[PDB]
Amino acid sequence: DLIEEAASRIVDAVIEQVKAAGAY
Amino acid sequence: HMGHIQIPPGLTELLQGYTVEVLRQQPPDLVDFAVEYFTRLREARR
Amino acid sequence: HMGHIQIPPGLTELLQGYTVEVLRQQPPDLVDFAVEYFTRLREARR
Repeated sequence: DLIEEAASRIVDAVIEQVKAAGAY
Repeated sequence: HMGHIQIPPGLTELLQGYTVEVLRQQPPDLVDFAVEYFTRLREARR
Repeated sequence: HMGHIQIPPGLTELLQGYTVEVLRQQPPDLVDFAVEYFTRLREARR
């Protein structure tokens, strides 16, 4: 459904920080 | 470096699930629904 | 007139605040933490 697309991008934003916190 | 770790995964599959529950049931108040889901997660296994 | 399906805003803004404290506090288990955060939010709404 469309939720699998909007929920897949929303996660990409949260992980962009939790994973980018132990590097930069 | 053998001593520089601080970013355990797992928050991804967890948050995404919330996106499929809130969109499936579409509750009136997410604040309360939020405490309902996670709180029940404590009884899923550990 | 032109119908379709969309998503309510606020979900991302909510997890964003949670994603922050999760790193600042760096708790051992996020499950119990997630329940302690949303559950405490209710105290704010009267």
